[PDB]
Amino acid sequence: MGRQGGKVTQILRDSVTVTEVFSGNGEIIKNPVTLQLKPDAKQD
Amino acid sequence: VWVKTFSENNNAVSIDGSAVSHDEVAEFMRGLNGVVWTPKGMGRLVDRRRDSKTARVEMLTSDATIEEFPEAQVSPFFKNIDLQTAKQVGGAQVGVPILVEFKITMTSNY
Amino acid sequence: VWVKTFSENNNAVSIDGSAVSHDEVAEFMRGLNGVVWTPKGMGRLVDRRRDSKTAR
Amino acid sequence: YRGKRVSFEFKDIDIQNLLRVIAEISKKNIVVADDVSGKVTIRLRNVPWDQALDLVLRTKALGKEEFGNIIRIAPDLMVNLLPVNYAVAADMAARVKDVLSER
Amino acid sequence: YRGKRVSFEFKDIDIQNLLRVIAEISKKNIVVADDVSGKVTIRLRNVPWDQALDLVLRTKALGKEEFGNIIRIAPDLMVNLLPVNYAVAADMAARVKDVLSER
Amino acid sequence: DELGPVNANPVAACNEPLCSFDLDQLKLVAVVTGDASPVAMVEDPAGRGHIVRRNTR
Amino acid sequence: FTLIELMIVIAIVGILAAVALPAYQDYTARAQVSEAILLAEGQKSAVTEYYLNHGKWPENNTSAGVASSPTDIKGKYVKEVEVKNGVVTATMLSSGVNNEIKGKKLSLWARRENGSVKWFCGQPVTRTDDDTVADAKDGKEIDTKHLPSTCRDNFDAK
Repeated sequence: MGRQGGKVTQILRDSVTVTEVFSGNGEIIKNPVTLQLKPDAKQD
Repeated sequence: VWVKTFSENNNAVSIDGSAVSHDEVAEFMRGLNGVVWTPKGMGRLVDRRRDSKTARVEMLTSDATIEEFPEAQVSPFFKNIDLQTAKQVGGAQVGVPILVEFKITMTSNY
Repeated sequence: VWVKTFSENNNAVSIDGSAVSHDEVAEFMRGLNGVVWTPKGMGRLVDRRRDSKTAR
Repeated sequence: YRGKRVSFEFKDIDIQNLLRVIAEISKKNIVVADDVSGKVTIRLRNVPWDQALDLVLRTKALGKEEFGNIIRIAPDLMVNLLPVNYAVAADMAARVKDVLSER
Repeated sequence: YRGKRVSFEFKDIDIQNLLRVIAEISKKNIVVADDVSGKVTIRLRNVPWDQALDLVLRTKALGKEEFGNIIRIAPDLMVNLLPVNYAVAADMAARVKDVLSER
Repeated sequence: DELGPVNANPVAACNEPLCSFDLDQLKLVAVVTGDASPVAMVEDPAGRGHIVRRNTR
Repeated sequence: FTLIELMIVIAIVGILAAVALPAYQDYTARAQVSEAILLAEGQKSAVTEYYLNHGKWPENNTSAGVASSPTDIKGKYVKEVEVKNGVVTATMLSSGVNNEIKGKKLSLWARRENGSVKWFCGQPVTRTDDDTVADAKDGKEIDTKHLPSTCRDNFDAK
């Protein structure tokens, strides 16, 4: 999924771990993000 | 020549103007179109003109909604519905205009 | 000669053009066909032409 | 239909405001239609919100439909929790329904 | 009508998505018609899927017809399993039907 | 020539209300609290309701 | 020159049917409602007995000891009859009825007289407590004009 090609690696009931592809200071590196379920939340 | 008011709606322009005589208004009207208009629809903007509630110059007949058949044509781009009205305003001892006040409504193309 | 707009629907073509006179439009119209048309159906594309909503 | 416990105090406020407020507290992202209703008054204590919501609907307010992430809502009083230590809650239902009538 | 046990949590999702998801888990190959319904919310725990399905149908969703390999489907809440250790389940049916009414 | 085609009138404008009115004019209507953090509800001298929370203005 | 006796008399029977149309159409509806009432009654027995024997109104048909299924107490113009806490409501079918009375209903409810009860008949009502009911205000009530003189009771009739 996603522009960083976020590969599904784990699936829980509340959350989903994926491996994404970010340019860390110029290097292409793995980013191990975990997408939680949708409650109420806000950020900028 | 100069004219008075111009008010559009992205389908038709209802204009308000004046010309020098039965000639320059004829030149202007020829430059557009000439039409046999038929079933006119009455709408709240007409009455807002009778109310004075939408500012304009109430020498003018009203309206801006109808169905048009071509009589004569000069601009392929414009469908004038008709010279809605025309009245030669003389003025007074304080000053002239003498010319022919008029009103036209016209849908363009596309 | 050149013409203006051309818009089709895989059954009919509604065209928009111009010609030199009562002659080349007569040549062009003769080159096609001539018909007594009768019961016309009114459809929402006509009013989209009255609306200006379909460019022509 | 499960949440943190809350106390809802609304003194003459738009249900749209109560709704947004309820989304700003992570009780989903709530969005109304445009013109749902108007203004309401409620005052709750010790009620989880998702309930104080179901309860707000019944006051004046709307019904709720959830897309999942967002929920759409379309067109004092108080709340108190009663513990029932001894009896089952369902055995009260006959008598409690009978007070309400068409109220 | 037999399957692995599962927990279905759907927060505002297209029944077509729940369906596909349910086919991606080897619960047949499921295919809808095109426009079946819309979006639903359910949250189940400890339910075999083929049941969580029958149960999804009754929520909003559709009825199911199986070809054999493929199945066609055409146009929180929660689920909980109650063990009945002592009584037969059918003896409850009179009383349980009587709570539901037209609900 | 432009109306026969497609029409949008973009938002970039003013609309920014309570920073145009004085604080002692505003009246606390209600408060909401739950997992989405606590939020206050406040009334304008123009009778609008607003919702504001810790860190907002 | 002549033939107007055939033309007028065919056109007076035509207008006679138009005048006889609304009369047969409320006489008719008023007739289809008089049955919803008969189907509602005769179930008073079950409900009365249940109340006097237990002191509590029967919660539903099964409690009252009647076709456990509301739909099993239907008729030609009656789509059913449900007992809800001693209140017996009759619903008008959707096929075979007037036009402004289908899917519409009435209710029969009783009141403790102490040692016996008295029955009422009127527009749909809901039971609040063992001795109080209220208008099931919702819009599906059979219009007063279609109800007998014997079934004009109000929620607070005593």
